[PDB]
Amino acid sequence: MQKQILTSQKRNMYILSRCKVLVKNGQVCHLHEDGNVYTVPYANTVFIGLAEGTSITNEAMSMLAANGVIVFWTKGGGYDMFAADIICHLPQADYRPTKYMQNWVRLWLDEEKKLSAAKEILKMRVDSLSTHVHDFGVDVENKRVSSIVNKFDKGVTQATSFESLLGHEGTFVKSLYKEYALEYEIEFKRDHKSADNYNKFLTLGNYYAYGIARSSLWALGIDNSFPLLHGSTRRGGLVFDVADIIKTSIILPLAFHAADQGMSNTEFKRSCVAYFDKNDILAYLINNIKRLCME
Amino acid sequence: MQKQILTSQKRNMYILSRCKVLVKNGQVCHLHEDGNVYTVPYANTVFIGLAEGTSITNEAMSMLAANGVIVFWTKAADIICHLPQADYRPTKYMQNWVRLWLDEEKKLSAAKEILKMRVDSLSTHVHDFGVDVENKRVSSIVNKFDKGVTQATSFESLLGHEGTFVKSLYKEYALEYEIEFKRDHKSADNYNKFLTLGNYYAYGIARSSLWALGIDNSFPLLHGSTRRGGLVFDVADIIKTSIILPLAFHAADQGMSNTEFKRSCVAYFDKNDILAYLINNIKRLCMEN
Amino acid sequence: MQKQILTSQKRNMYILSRCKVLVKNGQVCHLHEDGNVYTVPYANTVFIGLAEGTSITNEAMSMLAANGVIVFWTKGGGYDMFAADIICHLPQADYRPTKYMQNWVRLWLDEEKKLSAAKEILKMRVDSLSTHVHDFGVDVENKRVSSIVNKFDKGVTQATSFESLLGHEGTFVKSLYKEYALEYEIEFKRDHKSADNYNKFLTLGNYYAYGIARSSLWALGIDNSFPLLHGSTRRGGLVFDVADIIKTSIILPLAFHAADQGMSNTEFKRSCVAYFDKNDILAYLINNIKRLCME
Amino acid sequence: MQKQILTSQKRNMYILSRCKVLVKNGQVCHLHEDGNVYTVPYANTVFIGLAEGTSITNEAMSMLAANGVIVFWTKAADIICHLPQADYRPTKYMQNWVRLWLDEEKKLSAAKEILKMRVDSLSTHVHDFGVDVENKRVSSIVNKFDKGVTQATSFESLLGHEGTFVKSLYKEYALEYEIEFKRDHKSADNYNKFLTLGNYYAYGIARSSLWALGIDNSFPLLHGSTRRGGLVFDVADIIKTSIILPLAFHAADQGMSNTEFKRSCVAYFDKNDILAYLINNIKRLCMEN
Amino acid sequence: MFIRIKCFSKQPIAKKVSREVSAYLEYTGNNTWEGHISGQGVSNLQTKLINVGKGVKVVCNYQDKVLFAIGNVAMSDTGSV
Amino acid sequence: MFIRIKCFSKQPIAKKVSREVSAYLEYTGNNTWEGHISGQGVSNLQTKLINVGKGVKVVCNYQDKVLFAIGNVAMSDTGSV
DNA sequence: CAATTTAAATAGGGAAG
DNA sequence: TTCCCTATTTAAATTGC
Repeated sequence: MQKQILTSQKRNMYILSRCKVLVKNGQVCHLHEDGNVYTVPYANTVFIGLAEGTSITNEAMSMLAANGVIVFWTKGGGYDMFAADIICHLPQADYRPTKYMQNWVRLWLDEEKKLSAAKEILKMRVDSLSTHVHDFGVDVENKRVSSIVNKFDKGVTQATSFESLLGHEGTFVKSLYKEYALEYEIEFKRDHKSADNYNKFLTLGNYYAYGIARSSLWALGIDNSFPLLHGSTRRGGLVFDVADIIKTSIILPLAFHAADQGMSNTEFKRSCVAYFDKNDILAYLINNIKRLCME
Repeated sequence: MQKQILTSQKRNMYILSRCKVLVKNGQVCHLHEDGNVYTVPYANTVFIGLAEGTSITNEAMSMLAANGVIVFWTKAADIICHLPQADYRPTKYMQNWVRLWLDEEKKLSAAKEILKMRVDSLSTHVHDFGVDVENKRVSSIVNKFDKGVTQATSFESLLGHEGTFVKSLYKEYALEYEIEFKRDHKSADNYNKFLTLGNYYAYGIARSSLWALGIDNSFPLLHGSTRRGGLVFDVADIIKTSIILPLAFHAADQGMSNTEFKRSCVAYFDKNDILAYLINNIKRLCMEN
Repeated sequence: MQKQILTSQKRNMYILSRCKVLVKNGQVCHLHEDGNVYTVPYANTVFIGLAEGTSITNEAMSMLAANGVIVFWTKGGGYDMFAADIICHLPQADYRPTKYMQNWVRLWLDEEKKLSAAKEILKMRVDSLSTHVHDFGVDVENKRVSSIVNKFDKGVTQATSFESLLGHEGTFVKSLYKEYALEYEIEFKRDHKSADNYNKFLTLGNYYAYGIARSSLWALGIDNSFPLLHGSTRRGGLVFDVADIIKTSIILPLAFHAADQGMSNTEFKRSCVAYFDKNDILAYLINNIKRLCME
Repeated sequence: MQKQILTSQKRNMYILSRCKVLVKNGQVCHLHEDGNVYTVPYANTVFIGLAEGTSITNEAMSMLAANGVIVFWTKAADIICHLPQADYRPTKYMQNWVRLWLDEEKKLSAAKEILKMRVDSLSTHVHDFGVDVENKRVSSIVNKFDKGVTQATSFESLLGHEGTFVKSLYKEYALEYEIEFKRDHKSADNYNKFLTLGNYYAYGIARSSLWALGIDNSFPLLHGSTRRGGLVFDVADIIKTSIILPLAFHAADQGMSNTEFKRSCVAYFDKNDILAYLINNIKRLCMEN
Repeated sequence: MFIRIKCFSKQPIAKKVSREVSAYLEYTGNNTWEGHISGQGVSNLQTKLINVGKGVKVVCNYQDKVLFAIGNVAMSDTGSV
Repeated sequence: MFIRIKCFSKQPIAKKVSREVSAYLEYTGNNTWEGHISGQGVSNLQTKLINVGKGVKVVCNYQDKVLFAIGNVAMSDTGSV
């Protein structure tokens, strides 16, 4: 079924599940496998995504790209993309990198603004932990959690170098892993190659975190290779640098409580897309990158 | 495990028309309107540039984008190409690409290199007969394109620099090989429909040079009124003036069909490693820093 | 089945048809398609011929090359040659040339006894007509046949030019065709391009007589490339020379009777082969060449 | 029907072991394995030689010997061949060759002109390796035997004088390719087996150079007491000691099986057109007057 | 000249094109004939496969070439089926 | 670089070989894949052909010379069955 | 020597998810 | 797409010749 997901102010990102897409009566429509045909709105829709089970005709492609809709392709749930043209201001008359690209490369090429943007994205990591509250896992308002939050805030506000910020992020992730592990009372140590259910579940949640991060950066049309925390040679470091907002506050409690129950990966995917829609986190990352770029 | 060939190691291509790029036993098959399925070489395809009547399946789009074969729509002002995005591209090349696009003095040099790569494709891909490659009528047009792209004072200055080169090449090919077809998109014949499914094949070897090696189509080398379409159209114009229009003119002069022109374009891109040249040429300008 | 042909003094040309020749108990034997194996004599054999269905092996060929025989392949009737080895003095001790072209092209490289050999070979064409008789068709002892023998004897004797010889041969061919045609109460002229039964039986008989030429020259080591009457550029002119000894004598009434009584081509080949084996025509051609050779 | 494609551009050559050569569906064949029937291209086949446990029936012979394709047999030594005869081969070559060949001075001249052609066989075919074109020993020995056939006192003076050449090239190629094998027809090692099976390539090329152009072989050159077989070994040894001996020492040195050795000589025949060379090479001796 | 015949026709006409191209080439993969040949032999094949009768479907490939293509049911554009 | 793959295997292994090689070469007819792969591409194609396992019947061809061959029953000088 | 069978045998199809 | 037909093209084998 079709899904509405907020980007900035209107539900302009459409997720189109199992169907066939074609031109009907001189306008772009789509036909599900149950026999029900739906058209599209055009002023409502700016972004249209396609999931497993779809095919779009070229006439519909040209009519969508003719007067101001940009199509994209994605995995199941709409929160990991693999094929997309990249965003312009108006996709027909002009072709240039966006003003989000413009202010983002201004803050990337300015070293003081580079460090200020790094401090601000860790400050939004603070605000993501303080904002996204969950009934499971640790409580963000207790003594230990908020003490580690205050220690991180002192760490970012008193740091100058990039490696100091990386060390603060490192003790943040090990500390948060320790208290989340203490919440369900099993000892853990982080390693990517651990083939247990808990670590593979956390890497799956991390995968959908980089998917929602990539959908956020494509939603502003900004690329994937201008990181703030990781180095310039890190493979897709900007995707991790926007995803670690969500790994430390959303992916860790969801994946950790769901692998406490140990249910299936496909239903975890469905629940992750459901929480991504209900919390409306993609628009929160657009709000984050908009307040970084506009300063 | 399964390291796979790079986009600089992919030589097959396709510009499918009246097709249906579906999933057939894991192979991305472009099933045309006759009733047969052309199994495209998905890992070795630069692209599968769709035309009118083509429906690209979602799992087929997944197998195309995962193997770095960025499908595109051809039917240029409005030609949207779905570049591959899940497989993360070269971050060292892409980070220095914006640093060579945001600085206007560096953006001018990057645009000059990306538009003078067309002169480097008429001398590397030397499979051009009839109008030759040193006949001083097509080589003169390539030299004039290089002279126009050498300055490249702004992205809006030489925005339509490839358009004049394509017009000169299409005029010289017709004046040499006994024709009078001009630059048109709806002049239905064996000539103007040859360099409209041949330039789509030139965008076939351009969407694999910006989905694995190069940065993106958003930051283009040419921007302006007559520079709409993206940097894929600025990577196709390197191969359009050397491997698309000369093959189309040779097929029109020899009386070949559109399918023979498509096979000639795919074989000339495979033998000269034109897709590999585009993939290793985008990395030269991007990863120069 | 083994079928014999005499060449000089002893019956030695065994023809094998439809058999598997292989090594039985360290000796060359042939297993026919009926299931019976028969051996081949060795000291009685210098030529050995393989008709259709005949397969020989390599160890058998090794013994046959080790102890003194020459083997050849042959077509229908076991007589028409297509694939052969060649005749030497002795294939094991010294591989020296057979003396028949020694005598013959010694007498050919000088013009005078070359012309003597030409008039002698038209003399044995005359002897082929006068010697060999049939129970049907034109009797060789009537007034017209004896008249054209006397005219041809005169026309061979006085002349010294080969143009007169080939004109006499063409006059003989046309005249004998006219008398053979009026014996069968029809009017006819020879044409290779006509596809009637009479002309095609003549052409098939001419091809089979070309076969008797090539076989009788292979039995002495003389080769098919050395004409006496036709020119040096004519391919296989010696074959058309030696066949013209018989093409007016035995092939002509057999083919004319086969065309008159209307049998098929294969049984006409069988009747020609029966006449060739019963009245030792190959051996008479060997005797002809041997008296033309030693002078 | 057809022009019956000329033997000087025939392009295949075969030795078979443990088979039953026959016609299946109008096609002369192999039976190398138990049920593995192959196909012989009689319009490209130079020759079919047959090892132990082999046989060819008459339908294969009649289909085969219609355009100049021989059969000889393996078990140097005594070999009876089968040249095509029903095809009336051109006469001028053999007329002029018997015209020289009766006269023992002109027969000696024919022997000295076909025996000097070892150097020509090493001259038009140069792509070798190891000892290559010259190891400063093979050029010397072929030069002294070129002078030895340049003198040419009598036929029985050179009856086994070429045998010294073949044995000195057997023990000249072995001082650099390390083995101490000797000439034996029953030795089970790789060197003798390969160098014996290559004589059955040389014999086929020689007898098919004689079958098509016109010479019936057994009227011999280099006759005597040891060189048994006729003019075929006077033409087979042209490519034996110059062409098949280096490839035989290669294949016995690298130590691969017989089939890929035969592939190497098939390719060396095909890319250099060696029976083409042997057709217009003896025509310069036959047609010469 | 190494040329390469690939036939696509049927059951009965494939036997005749087998008998008239394996005379000139050598069968390797399932229908893929290959082998060394002359251009005079190429013209001879073109003659005897005009004279084979209607219903043949054969394309020759001398390396990367489309030298003669007699008969066609469906070739899927750029060098495929 | 111009290589050519023929598959002689049996089902369902032949469909797997079709999936592996059809990602790298376009299909011509009766199992003779044909086209252009770089040498590292042929090397990793050999690697996934090894990772297919037993039962693979593939002979490659670089012009006339066999570039590689994985799995065989009988393949003489000619290459016929 | 080709006269034809029988299948070894694949995309080519429908579903499906 | 994995999957299962399922018409097919297809051989090489039979098999006279």
